[PDB]
Amino acid sequence: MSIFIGQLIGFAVIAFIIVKWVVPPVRTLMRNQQEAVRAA
Amino acid sequence: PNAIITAGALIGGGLIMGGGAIGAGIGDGIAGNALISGIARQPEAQGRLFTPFFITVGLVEAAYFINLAFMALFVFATPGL
Amino acid sequence: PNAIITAGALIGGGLIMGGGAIGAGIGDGIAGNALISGIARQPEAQGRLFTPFFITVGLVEAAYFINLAFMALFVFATPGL
Amino acid sequence: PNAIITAGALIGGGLIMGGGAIGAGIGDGIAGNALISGIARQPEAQGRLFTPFFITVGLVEAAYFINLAFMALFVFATPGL
Amino acid sequence: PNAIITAGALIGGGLIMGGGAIGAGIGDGIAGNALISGIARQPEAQGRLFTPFFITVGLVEAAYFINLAFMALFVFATPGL
Amino acid sequence: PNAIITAGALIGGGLIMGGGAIGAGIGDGIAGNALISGIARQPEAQGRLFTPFFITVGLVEAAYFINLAFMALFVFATPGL
Amino acid sequence: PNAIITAGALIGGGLIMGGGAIGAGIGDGIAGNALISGIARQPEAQGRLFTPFFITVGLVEAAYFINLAFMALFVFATPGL
Amino acid sequence: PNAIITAGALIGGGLIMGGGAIGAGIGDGIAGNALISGIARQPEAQGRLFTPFFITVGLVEAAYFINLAFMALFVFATPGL
Amino acid sequence: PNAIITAGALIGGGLIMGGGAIGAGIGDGIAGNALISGIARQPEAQGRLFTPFFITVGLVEAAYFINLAFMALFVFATPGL
Amino acid sequence: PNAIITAGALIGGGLIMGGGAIGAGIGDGIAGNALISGIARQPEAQGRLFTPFFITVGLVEAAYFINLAFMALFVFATPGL
Amino acid sequence: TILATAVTAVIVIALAFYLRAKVTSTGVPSGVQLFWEALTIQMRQQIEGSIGMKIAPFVLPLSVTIFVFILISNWLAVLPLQYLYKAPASDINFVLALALFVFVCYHAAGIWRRGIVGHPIKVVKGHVAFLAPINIVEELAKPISLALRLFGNIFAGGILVALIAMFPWYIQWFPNAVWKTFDLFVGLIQAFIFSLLTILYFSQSME
Amino acid sequence: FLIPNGTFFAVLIIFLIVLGVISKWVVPPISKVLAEREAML
Ligand SMILES: COc1nc2ccc(Br)cc2cc1[C@@H](c1ccccc1)[C@@](O)(CCN(C)C)c1cccc2ccccc12
Ligand SMILES: COc1nc2ccc(Br)cc2cc1[C@@H](c1ccccc1)[C@@](O)(CCN(C)C)c1cccc2ccccc12
Ligand SMILES: COc1nc2ccc(Br)cc2cc1[C@@H](c1ccccc1)[C@@](O)(CCN(C)C)c1cccc2ccccc12
Ligand SMILES: COc1nc2ccc(Br)cc2cc1[C@@H](c1ccccc1)[C@@](O)(CCN(C)C)c1cccc2ccccc12
Ligand SMILES: COc1nc2ccc(Br)cc2cc1[C@@H](c1ccccc1)[C@@](O)(CCN(C)C)c1cccc2ccccc12
Ligand SMILES: COc1nc2ccc(Br)cc2cc1[C@@H](c1ccccc1)[C@@](O)(CCN(C)C)c1cccc2ccccc12
Ligand SMILES: COc1nc2ccc(Br)cc2cc1[C@@H](c1ccccc1)[C@@](O)(CCN(C)C)c1cccc2ccccc12
Repeated sequence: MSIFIGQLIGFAVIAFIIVKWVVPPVRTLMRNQQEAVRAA
Repeated sequence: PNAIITAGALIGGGLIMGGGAIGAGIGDGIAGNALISGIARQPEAQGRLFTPFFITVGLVEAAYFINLAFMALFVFATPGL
Repeated sequence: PNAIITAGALIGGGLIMGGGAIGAGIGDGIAGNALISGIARQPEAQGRLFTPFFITVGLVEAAYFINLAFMALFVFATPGL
Repeated sequence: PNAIITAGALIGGGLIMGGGAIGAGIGDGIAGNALISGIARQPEAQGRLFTPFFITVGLVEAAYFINLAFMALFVFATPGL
Repeated sequence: PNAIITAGALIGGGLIMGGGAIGAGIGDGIAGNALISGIARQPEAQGRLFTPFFITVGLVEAAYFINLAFMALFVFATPGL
Repeated sequence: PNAIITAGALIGGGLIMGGGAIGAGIGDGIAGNALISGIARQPEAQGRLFTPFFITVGLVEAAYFINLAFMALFVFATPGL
Repeated sequence: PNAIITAGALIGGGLIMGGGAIGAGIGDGIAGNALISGIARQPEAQGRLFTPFFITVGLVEAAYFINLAFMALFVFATPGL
Repeated sequence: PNAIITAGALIGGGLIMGGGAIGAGIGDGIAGNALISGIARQPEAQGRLFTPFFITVGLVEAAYFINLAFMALFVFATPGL
Repeated sequence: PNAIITAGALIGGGLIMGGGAIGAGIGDGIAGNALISGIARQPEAQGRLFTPFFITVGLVEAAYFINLAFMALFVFATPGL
Repeated sequence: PNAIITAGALIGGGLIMGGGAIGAGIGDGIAGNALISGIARQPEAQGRLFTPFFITVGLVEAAYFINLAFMALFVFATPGL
Repeated sequence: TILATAVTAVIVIALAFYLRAKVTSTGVPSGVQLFWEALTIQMRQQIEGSIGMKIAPFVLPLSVTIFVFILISNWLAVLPLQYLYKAPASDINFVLALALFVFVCYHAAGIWRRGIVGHPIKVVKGHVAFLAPINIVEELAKPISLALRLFGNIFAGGILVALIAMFPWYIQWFPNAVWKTFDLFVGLIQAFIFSLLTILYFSQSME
Repeated sequence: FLIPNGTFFAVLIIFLIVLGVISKWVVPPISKVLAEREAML
């Protein structure tokens, strides 16, 4: 049980980090490609 | 008894991981040096250098982690016991 | 008895941390050499060069953290025994 | 008894594989330095620089996996026994 | 008895400090080299390069301190007893 | 018993091959770099450089095989057993 | 008896002074190379360029002294004797 | 008895050839690097640059053979048997 | 008996000079490399370049002789004997 | 008996000569590299460069030969015997 | 283990299903279109750079399936199933099947190109005849290098996630978080490495 | 842990299943799409 408690805490931490730092640039690049397709 | 063999196995696996560590660290550094230097010479080259970079970093790591796959084999699965 | 395996474990963990520290220091240093020279060459590239630098440092420090983990394994968990 | 021989075989094999990882990593990295720097300083060369690189990496891997090969012989067959 | 463990423990602590010091000296030098060459190429560049440098040093020296801690654990706390 | 003489041998041989691997691994690289960079800078010279290269490796490899040879001598033939 | 402890302690202390001396020599050399080259390329620099040097040397040589101290601790005040 | 001395002899003889092969391989590779990077500039350099290279390779290899000789002296007709 | 401590002492002392000679050779080689490169790229600066090199080597050798002295302490006047 | 110390002595002499040979080979190589590189450029310079190179080697081998000498002390006179 | 891989096959298959549903060449692409297209176009620019799409087009599907397969495997290894899931590459069987199939495919394509009587000798003699006996080890190295690497790294994680679990939970959350954070990156990089070296081995196998 | 079993053929079969799925479903429509984007450009 205990290692699961720590695991879920850690998974929340990693999801937090990706959501805050990694997701914005990824989605912005995806949106840039999306709009560049929107040109045609 | 088996204890002698196991002490030897820990020592051997330690040599494996230590050499792999030296190799992988120094190699990843030598590669990152060329990468940083190219990006300093051409700030726009970043999108281009990732290809030759990870070709290197992998072929470098292709030692360390391989050693690691054998390290466990010595420590956790002692041959010839 | 177990004492011998423990002694082998201390020695092996020492070799692991030794190789780890050699690799980590020399690699972070080579990367820093590239960064220092590039920031000496392009005062403005600082923000772009911090990226490949943290990537290289991340790889080498991953090697060192894996080595530290297997050191804790040898010394405290002492496989076999 | 033959336990000592087994411990020695593991230790020597570990030395083999560790030195192999050191050399292979550092060599692949030094080669990647030339590759990355050439691809940074001229991208049209990406087609040709891949030729000597794997000519050299091959010479380096063809050391690693040879050492590893003998390492297996050390650990699984134990030549002297 | 504990005697063998303690002998191995001293040997391991020494291997740790040794690898650590190799890494630390060579890395601090590789950083000072970029710093010196840059400060030669640009006298007024000091106030920039010290930032990447104390960064690089901070990594390399950290590899030392951690080792210096664990050496104590090996030698002045003797795990496994 | 006489087993000890073999044990050190399997250790000793590793020091011949493993360190040899280092000389093989880095040298094949440091040379290829000078090759690769040439192919980057002076593309027409791809033929000329191959001779200064094959001699360099020709020497470096000359060590490795020799070590390999004596490796077998330690492991299979076991002097003074 | 404790004799084995003193033997291990001398081995460890030798490893500490050894790694320390490797780091010291090679790092002071990598620094002095930047110094010689920087006083060739910019002969007036001698005044400012000594300061960064005294920094990197300060970090390398210190790693030696902290090493040379702990050797003295290993051998003359053997932990756990 | 003689067995222990013989094992020590093979181990020392492994160390000696290993260090020798390391020095020889890396030095020969560095000399080859200088030669290859020089012959890259102007072809007419060949017959000229061969003179220093065979000097460097002459000294570097001059270490290996000498070490190799001492290697035999350890393993064949070992001191103190 | 005293045999074990003398053996450990000799082994440690050899490690001391091995590491010392690695440091000294590679360090003074790098120093001489900078000196040669500078006296090539700037012969007018010859008399300048000799001032730092004797300083640089002075530190490198300063470490090695210090090591040899401690070697005499380990081998002849073994601590703990 | 003195057999134990003799094994330690052979191993220690091997360490002395190994580190010495690593240093000598890599140092002669790094010096010859500067020589070959400063003779590829401006060959009329060569007569200057022989003065510092033979100085640098003079130091490198000054470390090596004396190492060999201390080896002869460990192996043929075995301090503590 | 087979179930740990079946989950990844079904995710990748459902993604191909979603693409088959969504694709639009006129309109604005959804996420799945952009991910698929970026991977395909990267590998296509790579193969175009060395062999040319017209000589060896059959490598693109293999490369992309390898990349998605191992990438999804490693990323799924991150999800907090710790307490059944373990990365499949942790088992030699998976990495062996993958590397061995890559090996047999590109070698059989070389044979198909030059012929069964022609390709082996040309591969042995390789780039420089003086290296003929090394090329064999360079050849025999090609598959093994692929396998023991992808194993060695992901296995290195499978153990470590367990070793960290040795901690108490409060200490545990920090190393596990850092490790998985950088393990996403390391798995992605090893996938890119596997695919790119597969492409390069195909290329040099043709010439 | 380096001794294979029948797990091997199972992973080879599932990997080839995914490969067929991809080669038929994914690659063709995306190549057609790349061509049509190069046209509309
Ligand atoms: C910069 O910090 C990092 N960056 C990483 C980047 C990538 C990866 Br994959 C792992 C990284 C891990 C870390 C630390 C860390 C964070 C969490 C847990 C364990 C370790 C670290 O390992 C860094 C030391 N470095 C220089 C060797 C560490 C180890 C031991 C004691 C420390 C004391 C103080 C500070 C750091 C300490
Ligand atoms: C071509 O390379 C060489 N050049 C040399 C130059 C001088 C001298 Br005197 C010896 C040389 C020997 C070789 C090889 C060779 C090829 C064929 C036969 C014998 C030797 C090699 O040594 C490769 C080592 N490399 C990769 C670090 C080797 C040794 C042993 C077993 C091998 C098995 C497979 C492949 C290579 C094998
Ligand atoms: C620059 O120094 C550092 N940088 C770091 C960078 C990152 C991290 Br995370 C930890 C760092 C820690 C330090 C010192 C320190 C400062 C305060 C307390 C404890 C340790 C150090 O450990 C460094 C030794 N170096 C120079 C080989 C030290 C220990 C003992 C005696 C010293 C005597 C003199 C100088 C440094 C001394
Ligand atoms: C380059 O050749 C040399 N240059 C020297 C230069 C200076 C001095 Br002082 C001694 C030198 C000695 C030699 C060779 C030699 C050849 C024949 C007889 C005696 C000595 C060598 O010892 C070199 C080993 N290298 C490659 C690590 C050798 C020994 C054994 C087998 C070899 C097989 C192939 C090639 C060289 C072989
Ligand atoms: C120039 O040499 C030095 N520079 C130093 C620099 C700093 C310091 Br702090 C100590 C230094 C010490 C010396 C010599 C010395 C010895 C005894 C007394 C005084 C000076 C030396 O120990 C150096 C050997 N080197 C290669 C390690 C030596 C010993 C034996 C034979 C030699 C033969 C020839 C030359 C030097 C010889
Ligand atoms: C430059 O020298 C230093 N720089 C340091 C830098 C940082 C720190 Br924190 C400690 C430093 C300490 C010193 C010396 C020292 C020793 C005792 C007391 C005071 C200073 C030194 O320990 C350095 C050895 N080097 C040269 C390998 C030394 C010891 C023995 C003999 C020497 C002979 C000659 C020169 C130095 C000698
Ligand atoms: C180049 O020769 C030197 N230059 C020096 C320069 C400075 C100093 Br302070 C000491 C130097 C010492 C020497 C030789 C020497 C000269 C005289 C007597 C004893 C030893 C040497 O020790 C060097 C070995 N090298 C090449 C790895 C040697 C020993 C044994 C056999 C050799 C065979 C061939 C060549 C050198 C041989």
